[PDB]
Amino acid sequence: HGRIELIIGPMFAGKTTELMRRVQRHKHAQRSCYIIKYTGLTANVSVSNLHDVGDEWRKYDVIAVDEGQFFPDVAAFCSKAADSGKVVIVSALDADYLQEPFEEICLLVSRADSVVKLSAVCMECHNRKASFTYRTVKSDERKLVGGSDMYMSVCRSCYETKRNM
Amino acid sequence: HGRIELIIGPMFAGKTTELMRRVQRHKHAQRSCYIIKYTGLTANVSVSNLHDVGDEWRKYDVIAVDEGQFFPDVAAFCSKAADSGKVVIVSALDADYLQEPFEEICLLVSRADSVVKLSAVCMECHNRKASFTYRTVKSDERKLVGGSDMYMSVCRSCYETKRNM
Amino acid sequence: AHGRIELIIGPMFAGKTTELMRRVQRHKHAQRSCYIIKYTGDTLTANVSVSNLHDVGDEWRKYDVIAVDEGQFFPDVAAFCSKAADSGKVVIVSALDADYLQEPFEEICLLVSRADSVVKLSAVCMECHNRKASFTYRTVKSDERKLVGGSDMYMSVCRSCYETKRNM
Amino acid sequence: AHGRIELIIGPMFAGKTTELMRRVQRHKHAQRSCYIIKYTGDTLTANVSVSNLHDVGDEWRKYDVIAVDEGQFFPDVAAFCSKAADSGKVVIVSALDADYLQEPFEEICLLVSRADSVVKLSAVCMECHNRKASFTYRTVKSDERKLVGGSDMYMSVCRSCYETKRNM
Ligand SMILES: CC1CN([C@H]2C[C@H](O)[C@@H](COP(=O)(O)O)O2)C(=O)NC1=O
Ligand SMILES: CC1CN([C@H]2C[C@H](O)[C@@H](COP(=O)(O)O)O2)C(=O)NC1=O
Ligand SMILES: CC1CN([C@H]2C[C@H](O)[C@@H](COP(=O)(O)O)O2)C(=O)NC1=O
Ligand SMILES: CC1CN([C@H]2C[C@H](O)[C@@H](COP(=O)(O)O)O2)C(=O)NC1=O
Ligand SMILES: [Mg+2]
Ligand SMILES: [Mg+2]
Ligand SMILES: [Zn+2]
Ligand SMILES: [Zn+2]
Ligand SMILES: [Zn+2]
Ligand SMILES: [Zn+2]
Repeated sequence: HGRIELIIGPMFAGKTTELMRRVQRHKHAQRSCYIIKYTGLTANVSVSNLHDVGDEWRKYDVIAVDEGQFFPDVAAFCSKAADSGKVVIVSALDADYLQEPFEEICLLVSRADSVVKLSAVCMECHNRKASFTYRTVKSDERKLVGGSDMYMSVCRSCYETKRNM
Repeated sequence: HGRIELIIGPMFAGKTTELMRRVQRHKHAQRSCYIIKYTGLTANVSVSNLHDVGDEWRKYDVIAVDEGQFFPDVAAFCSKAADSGKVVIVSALDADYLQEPFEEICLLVSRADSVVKLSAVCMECHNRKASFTYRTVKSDERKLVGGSDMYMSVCRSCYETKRNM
Repeated sequence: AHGRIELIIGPMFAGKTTELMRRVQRHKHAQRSCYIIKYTGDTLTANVSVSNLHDVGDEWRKYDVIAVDEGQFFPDVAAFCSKAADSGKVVIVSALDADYLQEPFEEICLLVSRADSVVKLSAVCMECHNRKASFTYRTVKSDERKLVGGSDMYMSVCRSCYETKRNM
Repeated sequence: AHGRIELIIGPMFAGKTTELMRRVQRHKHAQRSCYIIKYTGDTLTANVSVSNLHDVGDEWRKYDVIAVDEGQFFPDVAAFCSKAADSGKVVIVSALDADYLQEPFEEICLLVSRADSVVKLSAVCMECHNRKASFTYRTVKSDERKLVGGSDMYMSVCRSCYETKRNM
């Protein structure tokens, strides 16, 4: 019946586009899809906790979760949904800007049927595949919502190089 | 320097979405991308022959070709571009509605650095992964432009079942 | 029931046969019966060496999973695979997609269109040692399309090394 | 120069060690020097069996490519891999991501965040023989987290078989 599919990788890797590619496939076969997004045949919702969705998710064949790393209870939610027979698809960062794991996404790795880690292109050297997200502005807040203004995806050596200067 | 990446699979598998996912990645690293589409940092063109693009493609780092199976000279074009150092990305059907290969895309398989075959979800049984495109209207024209009105993506056994009734 | 065709392609030295046997082993842990077909001129589950698939007869019907190694040597491979997958077998094929001139094996091209799954593996360039390799370069002088051998006669190369070497 | 960490995860019987050796062999065809590290309690390129990575010393610096099998047994694996990849090695690790209770090996979770590449393989469900399997079920009674063994003590299962069996 149910499964969990997980899409990880650094920023700018196209994780959300891949999540939607998959949702679309299911829609062409007349499956009902429920898309959950974060905020500080089809359906959408922006929420800050998966609790706040209630039981609405049970009306759907496929549940998609975007920015899974911002939801504190995401692993338990996905397991509950997959145990009820849903196809659960999650896009998330695996690593924060210090290359430290989001603990909840780690738990999802252990529970997932499928895991794909996408890469980006290094925004520093423009020559290599990038697996890390470097924060270009000086906060020590773990969560800090932003775009290419505040983050770059970089290859391993550019991450190091920048970490010096 | 150059490569060729090929994305294949039946209709409704999200090949064009994957092609664009990849283009977008390159754009975030400030690479210039040139997108070619068929008709009967960025740039677009609809054309019916790759000849009609001329040498415009040389101004770009990345060349993307959508619906590669409609272009008669696509293999030679891609090889020329990759030999000049371009990253060439092609989305195409590998098989026609009779499960017979597009000969030019076969040639691209042999020349590609990378090949991915995406699947769809079976639009007949809604239960299995689909690798074939079944034409639901009665032409014997190989080329016949259309959507879900005239085609379904199906699994192997649904393809057979329908081929009877 | 649910037959399928899985195809593994790529140049020589890419590990295609290893990937094939990885997949077989998975099935074997679940007690699936697996039959492995190799090519006769080529130099423990149920195994046979044949020079065409017709010489296997109907023996393949006794198995859940049929694995075909060096598929490019068999002239009737597409039809065999389709017949087996229509009978409900999982059919797994390892094959070169391209010959040493980068021209396709036509029968494998047919298989691409019939496959549920296609993976193209790469090797590491054996000329420059720096890039992924997608082509096989023949290092001995023969114009015979078929010429069985190993790293004594072939090497896998990246796109620019293939060109460079072709000038010599 | 261009170091990286490649991680192969999935449950038991998924072929992770075979995939690791597939990758090593590719590198070896391009004459890269490859070093293979196995776990000591565990039951030909340069090979060593150790119970932690610190006991390899600096021997790993003599190779282009470092392969670590059963990474979940090594307590210092993330740091070792990062140090090696920062020195320019290609580091390839095979490991269970989850234990028999479906709880993560924390050190492997760290590696996911540090890896350039992560692949999670599946097995075939050894209970129902019909579905892909992502979990390892321990078939003997031990509450020790670490318990070395094979199909004598474990089987890989799909999500519903894991549940079903857990009731017994
Ligand atoms: C690396 C990051 C990213 N972020 C943010 C930046 C973006 O708003 C978001 C990433 O979007 P993504 O999952 O890649 O579509 O998470 C953090 O809050 N903390 C970190 O350490
Ligand atoms: C299976 C097909 C499809 N087509 C068409 C239908 C669509 O216009 C197009 C597929 O779009 P795609 O590459 O999957 O984005 O090709 C044919 O002309 N002949 C065939 O035999
Ligand atoms: C590239 C090749 C390889 N071969 C042979 C050499 C080997 O015997 C066999 C290996 O292919 P494999 O990668 O094992 O499936 O194919 C040819 O006969 N003609 C060619 O053009
Ligand atoms: C699931 C396991 C497996 N193991 C052991 C059993 C095997 O010796 C080893 C195999 O893992 P592999 O798939 O080879 O990397 O890991 C545990 O010690 N604890 C568990 O919870
Ligand atoms: Mg082989
Ligand atoms: Mg192993
Ligand atoms: Zn870089
Ligand atoms: Zn179907
Ligand atoms: Zn080379
Ligand atoms: Zn099962």
